[PDB]
Amino acid sequence: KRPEGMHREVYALLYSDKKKVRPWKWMPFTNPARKDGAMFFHWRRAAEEGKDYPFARFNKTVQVPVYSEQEYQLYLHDDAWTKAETDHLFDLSRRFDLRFVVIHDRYDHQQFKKRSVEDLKERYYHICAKLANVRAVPGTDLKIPVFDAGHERRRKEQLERLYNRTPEQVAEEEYLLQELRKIEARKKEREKRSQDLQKLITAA
Amino acid sequence: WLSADFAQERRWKRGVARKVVRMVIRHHEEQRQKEERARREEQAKLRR
Amino acid sequence: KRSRKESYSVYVYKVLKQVHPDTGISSKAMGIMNSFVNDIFERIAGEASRLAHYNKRSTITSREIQTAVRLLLPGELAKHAVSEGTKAVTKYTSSK
Amino acid sequence: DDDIAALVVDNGSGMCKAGFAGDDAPRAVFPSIVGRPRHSYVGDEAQSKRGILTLKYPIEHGIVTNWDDMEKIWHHTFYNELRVAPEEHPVLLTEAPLNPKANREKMTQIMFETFNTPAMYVAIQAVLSLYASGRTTGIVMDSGDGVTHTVPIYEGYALPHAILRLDLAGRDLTDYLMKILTERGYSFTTTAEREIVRDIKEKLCYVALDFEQEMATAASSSSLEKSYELPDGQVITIGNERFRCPEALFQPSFLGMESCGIHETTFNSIMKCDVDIRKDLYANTVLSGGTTMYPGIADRMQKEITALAPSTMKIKIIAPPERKYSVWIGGSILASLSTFQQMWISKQEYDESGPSIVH
Amino acid sequence: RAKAKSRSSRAGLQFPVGRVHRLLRKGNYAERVGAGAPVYLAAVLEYLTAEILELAGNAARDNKKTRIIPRHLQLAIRNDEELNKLLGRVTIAQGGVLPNIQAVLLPKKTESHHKA
Amino acid sequence: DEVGALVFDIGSYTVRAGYAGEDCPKVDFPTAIGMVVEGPTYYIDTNALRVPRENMEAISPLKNGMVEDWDSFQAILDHTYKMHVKSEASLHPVLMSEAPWNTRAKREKLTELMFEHYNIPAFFLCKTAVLTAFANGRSTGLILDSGATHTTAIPVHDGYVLQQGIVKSPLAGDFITMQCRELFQEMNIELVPPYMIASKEAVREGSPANWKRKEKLPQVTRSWHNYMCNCVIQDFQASVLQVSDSTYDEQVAAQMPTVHYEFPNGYNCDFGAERLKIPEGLFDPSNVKGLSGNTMLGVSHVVTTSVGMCDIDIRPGLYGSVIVAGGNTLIQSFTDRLNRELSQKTPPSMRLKLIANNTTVERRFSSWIGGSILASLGTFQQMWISKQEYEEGGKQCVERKCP
Ligand SMILES: Nc1ncnc2c1ncn2[C@@H]1O[C@H](COP(=O)(O)OP(=O)(O)OP(=O)(O)O)[C@@H](O)[C@H]1O
Ligand SMILES: Nc1ncnc2c1ncn2[C@@H]1O[C@H](COP(=O)(O)OP(=O)(O)OP(=O)(O)O)[C@@H](O)[C@H]1O
Repeated sequence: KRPEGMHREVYALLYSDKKKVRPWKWMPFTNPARKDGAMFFHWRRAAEEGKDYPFARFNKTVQVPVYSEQEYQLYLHDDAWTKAETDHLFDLSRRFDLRFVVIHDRYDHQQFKKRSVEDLKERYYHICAKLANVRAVPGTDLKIPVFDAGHERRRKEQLERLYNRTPEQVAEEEYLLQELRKIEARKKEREKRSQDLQKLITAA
Repeated sequence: WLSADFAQERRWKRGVARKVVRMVIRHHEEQRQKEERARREEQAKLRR
Repeated sequence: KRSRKESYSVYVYKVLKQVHPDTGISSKAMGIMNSFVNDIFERIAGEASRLAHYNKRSTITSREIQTAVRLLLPGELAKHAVSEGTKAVTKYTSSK
Repeated sequence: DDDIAALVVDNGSGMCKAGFAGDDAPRAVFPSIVGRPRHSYVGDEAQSKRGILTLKYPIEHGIVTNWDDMEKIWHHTFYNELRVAPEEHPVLLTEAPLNPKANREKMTQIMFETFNTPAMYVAIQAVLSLYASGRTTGIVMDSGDGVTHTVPIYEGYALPHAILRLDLAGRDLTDYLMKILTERGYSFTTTAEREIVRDIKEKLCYVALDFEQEMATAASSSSLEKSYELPDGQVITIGNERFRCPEALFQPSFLGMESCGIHETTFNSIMKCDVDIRKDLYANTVLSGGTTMYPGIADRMQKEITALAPSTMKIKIIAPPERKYSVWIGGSILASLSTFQQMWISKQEYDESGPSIVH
Repeated sequence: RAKAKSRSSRAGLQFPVGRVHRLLRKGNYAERVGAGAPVYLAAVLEYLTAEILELAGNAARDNKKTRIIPRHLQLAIRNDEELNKLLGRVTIAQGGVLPNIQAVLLPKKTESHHKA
Repeated sequence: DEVGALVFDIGSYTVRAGYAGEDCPKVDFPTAIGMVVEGPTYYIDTNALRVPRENMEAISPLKNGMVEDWDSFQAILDHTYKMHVKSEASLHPVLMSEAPWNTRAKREKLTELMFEHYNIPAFFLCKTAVLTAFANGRSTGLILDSGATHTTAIPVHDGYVLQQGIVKSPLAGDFITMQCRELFQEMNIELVPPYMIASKEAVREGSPANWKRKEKLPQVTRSWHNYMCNCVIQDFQASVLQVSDSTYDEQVAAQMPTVHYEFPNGYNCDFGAERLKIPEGLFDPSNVKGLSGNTMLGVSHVVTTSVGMCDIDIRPGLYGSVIVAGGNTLIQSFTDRLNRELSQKTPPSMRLKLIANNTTVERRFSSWIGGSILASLGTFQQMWISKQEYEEGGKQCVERKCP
């Protein structure tokens, strides 16, 4: 007699073709990423009461250099910049992860004269390059690729000119766009073809 | 990571709420359909 | 106003990546693979339809497809497909 | 199949609606109190010894603590539910109007730990009460003992931004009654007799329909002295309390603690909801809680919401005739449900995540 | 409602069981297709595709290439004993037949020193 | 990562308080709490404020999105802590939102006020724009918040606000309320709040309201009466007002279907082009009576100005992430008009993109949801202002841990 006893489809296919004891508890914990020893709380398991906080690894601070007063007075002296004017830049860099698009806004324009983004970045990179050049053993990337602030300035200016284009530099600019191809084709197809046809007529 | 999770979780929570509401509506409708089917079961018992 | 056309490029690239993580596939190779998929689809479907029709049956069932796979695939190739299909059906009816 | 095994609980501060789920009524209840020596009991024993024990309410207007008081409440509920866990026990517990994190996380953790339940769940009383009837949205009054919920539960979700509450549901109303008495006839002056006091409202709970009639109920001077009888047999001919403190619920100023009346409270609650959703809020107003039996509350709510609500929207009342335990009825309808099995929390997801689950 | 689960995920297949059953039900292959027919068909298609893709990737790695091309597919189909039997009638675009080695020319004849 | 905390979103219109990790705030009540000088008594519950009694002069503890009454601020905080929260502040860290233009003096006074009075374990003061960007799935982008007091476009770059790019306009909920007041006064509509109505009878459209005044009236102030009237006006706004798809055209405005609305006193009438001429002032304040002045910047103008004052290197990203939030943004067709105006103004190169969050919860509670997901991150645990940090570094610690 047919054994079956299982699902119809599977059966036909096969034959027709022969206590928990882990309590969660409210636990305090100290985050190694902090220096003040602030004690926080977390919903942890009982098997790991006391283990280090795992997210502490996500605390890699930016590499903003630190230098002494003597080093500054000796090498980083600048007629246009004073210590009160320079230390604030590095403070903002250390505080905002060394991004100059936010540091410029944070610049205290009350006590300090107005500075652009490009000149602030240039001063920072120049200070870094000087600190490196006055260092030999620590290998602080002696050959830093300091950007050209003037090229950066003119780039910021030309693209800003390309920004505001409402009246005719965005709509009528289609004319100059078509001209970009016309002049690259009409000028050639006229003058070079004139030369070619003159040579042909000479041969003819 | 957490914002995508929160958005998906809000959507899934609203979906589950819709599910449970439709399910209780189905429970009531099926209770009445079960009264009707008890009448039909009286008929089917006559038939048997 | 779009005229979208379908293809198996989505399940073949997935299969390729699950069996060959580092090796890709070109567009024309993908089209050839899709053509092979469609051809085997047609062959198996026609074989199952004809097999069901021989037994005066109006429904193509998993058993018909299983015997069609036994018939079409040659030598030591059918057995593997039949086993895969059976293990997928058993794992499908088990509600996993 | 948690359906056939379902368990439900609704403790609050009024009455512990607990026991095995599957039927359309609570298997057994107790007044949800615990007592200890003055210089341990729970349930009916605590209610019997209220005159000699140090009674405390493990539920305080929604706040709950489960280490001894609510743990003893649950240990007594063990008598209402089935016996030792492995028999039958999918457990959903009593959540407050809005205390989601603090209540849910700790309650779930400690209940799982104590009762070792392979199954459990948590949800707010509002949705489980709305499930008693089943419709798009509800503005359930849920006037129980310690809370008067205004929950606008649209599509089964308790919108917290629009959630409001009032505090004149239980012990406040009974105290206002006890102090209105002894100004008009007999009374008592201690919590040991507040039960026999509320036993006056458990039989005579006709409402005055103030602000539309406002004088005729008492001016009739006839067919209003039902003369509730005390254990001795006194016939003092219960008077204006026949019309006083049904309205204190709707007029908190009448008691002294002032706030939006229940009718206008719920009105504002739905006003805080979306403008496109509030349509079905008027036409699907539900009433829940023991304090809502009060046969006259239906017409009072109709009249007041009509006075406040626009004319274009009609006030459709669907208050169940047995709204006494509307919470328990819908909660069991939800729990006792075959297709609801896939939404319970078990050992697996507990161990993988813990009580820090979505809640 | 409950979170909808596809039929390809239940069985554990990558190819579309849904689209397979779709092509079948309105493909006139039968009157009322069974619930298991499409699952089995998709499983067999997936297995065959996985095998041919394995062979094509092996051929590509042997040829030191990353993108599979008709060359690799043809080589794989004609090298395997059973796939060639299954695809004997088939021809592939931009494909080729198995080649021969030219090393045989060297030790028979080459250019002599005459005016080299 | 997730610790029992309380995210406070103290908006000028409503304050939202709840636990970190939730999808919605635990409580949401109007910020214009009523006050009675009895110390002074404050009511922080909708059922305890909109009540026919208790003069409750509206003190509005904050104004212009900044704290202006520290005593009323303490009172509202206390009430929020023991009315719906019902928990000791010392057991829950506090993440509170702040207006970008909030001064440092305030920031520090608020910080110290939450350590010597409430003794909270940790503190953090994040800007509303940062939280909004955090919630909508963007670290860089422009935050357009059209609140009750002001409509502001706050450019956020890398999770930090660019102050120089902040643009504010007084065309906000207050302006809409004023315009609705003017419209009602022009149409001979008596704005009768609910608390003054005893009963009413249905009347025909446009006919005088047939309502009875309560005899035992409350002793309300002009402030509380105006507050009730403003609540009614805001209901009218949410029910009727609709932004014009294109620039307001009177001829096209007279071809739109009317919207029916019944005031609390029973007066009901259909509104035609008057409901679409009010919301036009937000985008085009030129055609506004009594607003004679062109310095006022519309929503699209505010956005374009805020993006123009920023470095061009980030303007593409700003246009690619323009998050719209606020209560006023819930007005019908507001998003479409804004997107159309921005597409017409935004240069072609700049890919304009408007995040598709438009739900009431998603819009009004964006600032709170941001902090809710920000305080639930394990990475945020290292940024808290701990009690020790405040005790050692003082009140000025707010400027370093949460600039
Ligand atoms: N037979 C009855 N008739 C009229 N009123 C009753 C009757 N029985 C109880 N009540 C009233 O109902 C109240 C009981 O409140 P209930 O048990 O519904 O509170 P709860 O909703 O469970 O608690 P919470 O408010 O915390 O949710 C009592 O205060 C009592 O006055
Ligand atoms: N449903 C609605 N439809 C249309 N407009 C509405 C609606 N609800 C509220 N508003 C308007 O939105 C305004 C409230 O703005 P909102 O509270 O969102 O700002 P906010 O988040 O408090 O701003 P801030 O955080 O800067 O204080 C009110 O003045 C009201 O006119």
